[PDB]
Parts: sequence; C-alpha cells; structure tokens
Amino acid sequence: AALDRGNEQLAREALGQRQSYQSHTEALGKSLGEQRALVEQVRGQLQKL
Amino acid sequence: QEAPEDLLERLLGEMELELIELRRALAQTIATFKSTERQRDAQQLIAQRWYEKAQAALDRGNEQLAREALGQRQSYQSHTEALGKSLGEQRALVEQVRGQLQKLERKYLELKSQKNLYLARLKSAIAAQKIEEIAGNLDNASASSLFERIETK
Amino acid sequence: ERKYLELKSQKNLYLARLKSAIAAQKIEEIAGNLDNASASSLFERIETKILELEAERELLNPPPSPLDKKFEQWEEQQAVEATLAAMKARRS
Amino acid sequence: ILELEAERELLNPPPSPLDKKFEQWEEQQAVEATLAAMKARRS
Amino acid sequence: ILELEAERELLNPPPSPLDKKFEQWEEQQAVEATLAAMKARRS
Repeated sequence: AALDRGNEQLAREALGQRQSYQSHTEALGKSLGEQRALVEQVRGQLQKL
Repeated sequence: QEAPEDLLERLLGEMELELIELRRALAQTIATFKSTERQRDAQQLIAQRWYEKAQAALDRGNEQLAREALGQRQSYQSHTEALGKSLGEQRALVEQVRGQLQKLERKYLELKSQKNLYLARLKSAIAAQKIEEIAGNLDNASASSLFERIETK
Repeated sequence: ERKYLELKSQKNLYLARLKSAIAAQKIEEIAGNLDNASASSLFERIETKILELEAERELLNPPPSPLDKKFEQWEEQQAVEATLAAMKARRS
Repeated sequence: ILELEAERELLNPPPSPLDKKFEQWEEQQAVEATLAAMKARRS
Repeated sequence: ILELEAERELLNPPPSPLDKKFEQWEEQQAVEATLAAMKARRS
C-alpha cells in the first residue's frame, strides 16, 4: 500500500523502518542456535549420573 | 571476591535497581524540560500582552505613554531570549541520554538469557566431580575412594 | 532568585548523564566483548573455571582411549549385520 | 503528576508518530472504499 | 563524566569509522534490492 497509492516515498521510509528489525532478527537469529547445541550436551551428562 | 557464580547472581540483582533509578532521573528532566518550556510560553504570553496595549497607548494621543510602554516590554524581550536558547540546548542533550538507556535494557536482557545456561553446566561438573571420588573406577583401584576404604577395613 | 532557579534547571540534567556513564561503566566490565576475550570479565572467569573440573574427570579417571571407540564401533557393525543376516535367512 | 506521565510514555513507548500516518493514511482508503461501493451498490 | 566516556570508547573500542561505511554502504544495496524486486513483484 505504500507504493500502490503512488506514495513510493513512504515506501522508502517503510522499507528503512524494517531494516532496524532485520538486524534484530539476525542478532537473535543466532543466539538461539548456540544455546540449542549446548543444552543437549548438558542433558547427556545428567542421564549417566 | 566470592564464588564467581555467587557474585554474578548478586551483581545482577543490584543492576536491576540501577536502571530504574536511572529511569526516574531521566523522567525528571522531561518534566522540568516541559515545565520550563511551558514557563517560556507564559512569560512570552504576558510580554506579548503589553505590546497589544501599545495601540491604545498611542491611539488616545498619549504616544509618550507608548514609549514608556515600549520600553517596558524590552525587559521581557531580553528574558524571552535569555530562556529562548536554554531550552534548545537541553532538547538535543536528553535525546542523546535516551539512546544510551535503550541499549542497556536490550543488552541487559540478552546477558541474563545466558546466565542460567552456564549455572546448569557449572553444576554439571560439580556433580560430575564427586561420583568418581566416592567410588572411582575398579580398573585403577585407587583406594582413595571411600568405597574402597570399606573393602580394606 | 532569577539566577538560582536557572542553575537548578540544569542540576538534574547532569545527574542523569552522570548515571548514564556509571551504568555505562559496569555492563562491559561484567561481560565485555567476546572479540577480545579479556578474561577479566566475571563471565569469562566462569568459563575458564568450569573447564578445570572437566580435566579432572578426563584425567583422574581417563576416558576410554580413542582406539577403544574403534574396537566397539568396528564390532557393532558385525553385530548389527549379523542379526539382519540371520533375519533374512530366518525370514526365508 | 508529570513524572508518572513519562513512565507510561517511556516504559512502554506510545506508537511512533509515523504509526499515526500509517493508520490515518489508510483509514481514508477504508472510508472512501466503502462509500465508493455504496454509490455503485445503490445504483 | 567525560573520563568515563573514554573507558567505554577505549577499554572496548567502538566500531572503526570504516565499519560504518561497510554497513552503510551495503544497506543501500539491501534497501534498493528489496524495492527493486518489489517493482517487478508488483508487475
């Protein structure tokens, strides 16, 4: 709708708005991955005990 | 310096009260920043009123009073300029302060996200440091394990 | 009085900035940046210490030798293949 | 009383000034759209 | 207050002035890329 109504200037503003979240998604897009492989290692230790 | 894990838990506790203390202080500037801003308008308002009367000062053939009226406002004219720039300086400063605060909260939560993820690993080793000591492995027969001490006695 | 109020107007505006730095002086010290790995950050001290205990288990009672895994992995193939080998004949 | 006003405006920030445009700029489409079909629907 | 500002800027140095270019110079590609496909995607 930003560009559909001949308001592409707003679309650029809209497009730049999301980039803030794009970095945030990537920022937290990898923190989860690191935790995932770590806990499963912790799980293995507990079962043996 | 207590145990590294013990200090961390306490350290984060005092961090929470820190931000909210900073939370209150920043709000004070916003209130005062507005209060002075409003104060300026009222001060500018009253001074503007005097100029309005200047029409009647000269309308009734009393221009001598108009000069007195005109000189009266000049006192407020300087005052308006005096406070006309103090607000401008404060405006650009607080917004910089605002930027700093947001990162701390965003930073603060992410640090805490991994706080417990290490505590469990820490307690994995401590439990994974005792069982062997109690019994050990029969291949070596250390005899330091309390279990062996039972056998020898 | 005119001077007094204006001075006070800026009193708090500096206190918030002052408390910005003190809070902006601790977070890095607690954790720092992973690129440098200062190890002065309390967070790193946790990482190094946990490693030390890992050595005790791996050293006081050594884990199975790397060969030991082969002797058990190389033979499990015989076990799994043996059971299915008889399974095919047993099925027939 | 002003101090508390900041907490609401800061602790949970209000919608951005742009956000009002994204909703005000589109409500015109909604109101105009319904009446646009209304005229044709009437006919 | 200035003295503490140095610690953050020095103990953990901020991104290099170049680093801003590497991220600013590429964001233009990102923003232009999405709208470039948007025009074709719209058509």
